Amino acid sequence: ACGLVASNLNLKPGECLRVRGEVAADAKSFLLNLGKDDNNLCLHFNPRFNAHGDVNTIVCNSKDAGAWGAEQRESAFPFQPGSVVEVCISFNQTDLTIKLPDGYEFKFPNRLNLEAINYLSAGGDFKIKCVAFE
Amino acid sequence: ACGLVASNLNLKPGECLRVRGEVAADAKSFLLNLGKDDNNLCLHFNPRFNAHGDVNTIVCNSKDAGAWGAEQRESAFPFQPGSVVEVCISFNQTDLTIKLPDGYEFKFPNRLNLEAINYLSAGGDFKIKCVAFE
Ligand SMILES: CC(=O)N[C@@H]1[C@@H](O)[C@H](O[C@@H]2O[C@H](CO[C@H]3O[C@H](CO)[C@@H](O)[C@H](O)[C@@H]3O[C@@H]3O[C@H](CO)[C@@H](O[C@@H]4O[C@H](CO)[C@H](O)[C@H](O)[C@H]4O)[C@H](O)[C@H]3NC(C)=O)[C@@H](O)[C@H](O[C@H]3O[C@H](CO)[C@@H](O)[C@H](O)[C@@H]3O[C@@H]3O[C@H](CO)[C@@H](O[C@@H]4O[C@H](CO)[C@H](O)[C@H](O)[C@H]4O)[C@H](O)[C@H]3NC(C)=O)[C@@H]2O)[C@@H](CO)O[C@@H]1O
Ligand SMILES: CC(=O)N[C@@H]1[C@@H](O)[C@H](O[C@@H]2O[C@H](CO[C@H]3O[C@H](CO)[C@@H](O)[C@H](O)[C@@H]3O[C@@H]3O[C@H](CO)[C@@H](O[C@@H]4O[C@H](CO)[C@H](O)[C@H](O)[C@H]4O)[C@H](O)[C@H]3NC(C)=O)[C@@H](O)[C@H](O[C@H]3O[C@H](CO)[C@@H](O)[C@H](O)[C@@H]3O[C@@H]3O[C@H](CO)[C@@H](O[C@@H]4O[C@H](CO)[C@H](O)[C@H](O)[C@H]4O)[C@H](O)[C@H]3NC(C)=O)[C@@H]2O)[C@@H](CO)O[C@H]1O
Repeated sequence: ACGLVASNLNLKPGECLRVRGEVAADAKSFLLNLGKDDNNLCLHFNPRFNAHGDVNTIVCNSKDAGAWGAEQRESAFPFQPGSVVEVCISFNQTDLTIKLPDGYEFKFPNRLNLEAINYLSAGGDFKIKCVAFE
Repeated sequence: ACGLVASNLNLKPGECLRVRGEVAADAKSFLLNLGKDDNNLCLHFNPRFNAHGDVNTIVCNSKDAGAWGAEQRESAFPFQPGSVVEVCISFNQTDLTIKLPDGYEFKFPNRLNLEAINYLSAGGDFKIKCVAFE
C-alpha cells in the first residue's frame, strides 16, 4: 500500500528524527505518519502537490483512537517534484517542530500529549533514502 | 530480541542497506536481522562480546520457518564498547555481503533464496543512529 513502516522507535522529547528521501518526478502527494501506532498519530505530515483539492500545500493533522483531527494547512512548500528532500522532526510536551528546507519550519500541537514516539510510516510518491536519530 | 523493527522495506539485489549505531559500554552483544519476516531471516548477524560461551565473535546464521540454520563464525571483530560502528549489507540471489569498517568484508549465503527483503530488526546493546537505503 505505502512505504516504510518502522516501530519500536524510542523517540523521547528533544531528540530529532531526520528523514531524507526522493520525491517522484510526477509526485501527487507523500506522507510521513508519526505516533504511538497507526491509529494514534501525533503527526500526519502530508505535502500535496495536486491532491484532494489542495495544490502545493502541506496538510497536517492528527489521529486519536482512529478519529482524524482538525486539519492544519501550511503555505510554504519547499518541495520540487523529482528532487531529494530532508525533513527534520522533534517534539516536546507542548508541540512538534517540523524543519523543512530553505530555512522554513513550523510547529504543530501535540494534541495526544505523547511522551515518546514509537511509530513512523511513509507513503505516497516518496522513497526513503535515510532515517536518522539525533 | 527486537528493538527497532522495520517492515515493507522492499530491498532488492543491488541495493544496499546501511546501519550506523553506538555499542553499549558493557555490551554483551547486539544483533541485526534481515529477512522476509520474523521467522524467515536470510541473515541473523550477531556480534557477541560475551554471550552464549562466545567472547568477541561474530556469529551469523539464517532462520527458515523458525529453524536456525548452520552457524558460520567470523574471525575479525572490529567492535569496541562505547564506539560507533557502521555496517553495510548488500545481496543478490546467491549471497549477502557484509562490508565492515576498513575494507574488510565477508559473505554469507542466501540460503532461503529471497529475491527481496521486507523485514529488518535490531536488538541487543546497540543504539541505532541511522539506517540508509542505497
Ligand atoms: C567428547 C567430549 O567430551 N567433548 C567435549 C565437549 O563435550 C565440549 O562441548 C561443549 O561444552 C560446552 C560446555 O557445556 C558444559 O555444560 C554442560 C551442562 O550445562 C555439561 O554437560 C558439559 O559437560 C559442560 O560442562 C563442563 O564440563 C567440563 C568438563 O567436565 C568442566 O570442566 C572441568 O571442571 C573441573 C572442575 O569441576 C576442572 O576445572 C577441569 O579442569 C575442567 O576441565 C566444566 O566445569 C563443566 N561446566 C559445566 C557448566 O558443567 C557447551 O556450552 C558447548 O555447547 C554449544 O556448542 C555445541 C556445538 O559445539 C552445541 O551442540 C550446543 O548446543 C551449544 O551450542 C550453542 O547453542 C546455542 C543455543 O542454540 C547457540 O545460541 C543461539 O544461537 C542463535 C544463532 O544460531 C541465536 O544467536 C540465539 O540468540 C542464541 O541463543 C550458540 O550459538 C551455540 N554455540 C555453538 C558453538 O554452537 C559444547 O557442547 C567441548 C568444549 O567444552 O570440549 C570437548 O570437545
Ligand atoms: C483556487 C483554489 O485552488 N481553490 C482551492 C479549492 O479548489 C479547494 O476546494 C476543493 O474543491 C474540490 C472540488 O469541488 C468541485 O468539484 C465537485 C465535483 O464535481 C463539484 O460538485 C463542486 O461544486 C466543485 O465544482 C467546482 O465548482 C466551481 C464553481 O462552480 C467551478 O469553477 C467555476 O467554473 C466556471 C466554468 O464552469 C468558471 O470557470 C468559474 O470561473 C469557475 O469558478 C469548478 O470548475 C467546479 N469543478 C468541477 C470539477 O466541476 C472539492 O472536492 C474539495 O472538497 C474538500 O473540501 C470540502 C470543504 O472545502 C469538503 O466538504 C470535502 O469533503 C473535501 O474535504 C476533503 O476531504 C478529504 C477526505 O475526504 C481530506 O483528505 C484527507 O485528509 C486527511 C488529513 O486530514 C488525510 O491526509 C487523508 O489521507 C486525506 O484523504 C481533505 O483534506 C479535505 N479537504 C479539505 C479542504 O478539508 C475542496 O473543497 C480548497 C480546499 O482544498 O482549497 C482551495 O485552495
